Amino acid sequence: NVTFLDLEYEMKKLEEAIKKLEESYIDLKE
Amino acid sequence: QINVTFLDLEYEMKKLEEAIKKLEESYIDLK
Amino acid sequence: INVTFLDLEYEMKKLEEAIKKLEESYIDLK
Amino acid sequence: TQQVLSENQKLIANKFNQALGAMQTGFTTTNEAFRKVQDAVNNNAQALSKLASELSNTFGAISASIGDII
Amino acid sequence: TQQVLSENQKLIANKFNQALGAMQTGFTTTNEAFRKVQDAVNNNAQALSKLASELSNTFGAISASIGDII
Amino acid sequence: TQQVLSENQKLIANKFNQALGAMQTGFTTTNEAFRKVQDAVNNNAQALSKLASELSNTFGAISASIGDII
Repeated sequence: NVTFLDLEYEMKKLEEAIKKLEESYIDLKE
Repeated sequence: QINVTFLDLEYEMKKLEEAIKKLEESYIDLK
Repeated sequence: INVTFLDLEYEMKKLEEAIKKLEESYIDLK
Repeated sequence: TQQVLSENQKLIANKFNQALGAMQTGFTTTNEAFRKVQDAVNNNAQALSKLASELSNTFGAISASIGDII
Repeated sequence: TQQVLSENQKLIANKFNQALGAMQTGFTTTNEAFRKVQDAVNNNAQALSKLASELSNTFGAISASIGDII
Repeated sequence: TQQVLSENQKLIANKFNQALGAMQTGFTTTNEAFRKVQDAVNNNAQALSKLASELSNTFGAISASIGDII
């Protein structure tokens, strides 16, 4: 009846989303 | 005087789903 | 082996800083 | 020139939409994680409460019985 | 083309601002949720520690008081 | 109007980038917070399970031994 907590997958999902955000920076290009 | 307390995030998670809906509402078609 | 407590108030501070920095990035439509 | 600003605008819209998708993934993941936290904390609070209830009930019972012995 | 580009620019800014509000709501909600998680985990850790302390102290007490009988 | 649209566009990109950085800091912080929550819930669940296991083992042991006393 005692359970543990595993968020490692979710945290890697957050890492990946943060990487996409880093890859979404808008360069001037002018 | 302490006792065992529970945790209720159903409202906050409702707000999160609301927020992802209002994110889905900002997509830009080319046109 | 031990009972530990939980302190996220640094994280909450950083999060509210991020929220304020989000409101400070409004486009003002001009 | 006009062309450079138009194509630049295209880049604006594309990167914006991409960031939007990243945001959807982020908040969705946060939501699932918060569900896991809620159910885990709740489950362990429940187990703790059951433990305390068992100890209290049985200790009161013993107090009653061996109390009755005298 | 300048006029179409200005209009499109306006639409970009509008959808951008809307997404901004949505994200602010998101992070704020996450912050409150983390408040609740922290307070719950803390309260239940406190109750658990009180329980363990009570059991250990009382069992030491009985260990002594029944030890003296012999 | 050309330079007005160029200035507008640059400001758009700037505000976008700023919001982007704020969001990266936000999600990163949320991730760290989820690490702390996971480790705390896990540690306290572990301590609780140790408490229950020890109590059960010793109570069974005494039940057996004083059972032999009878």
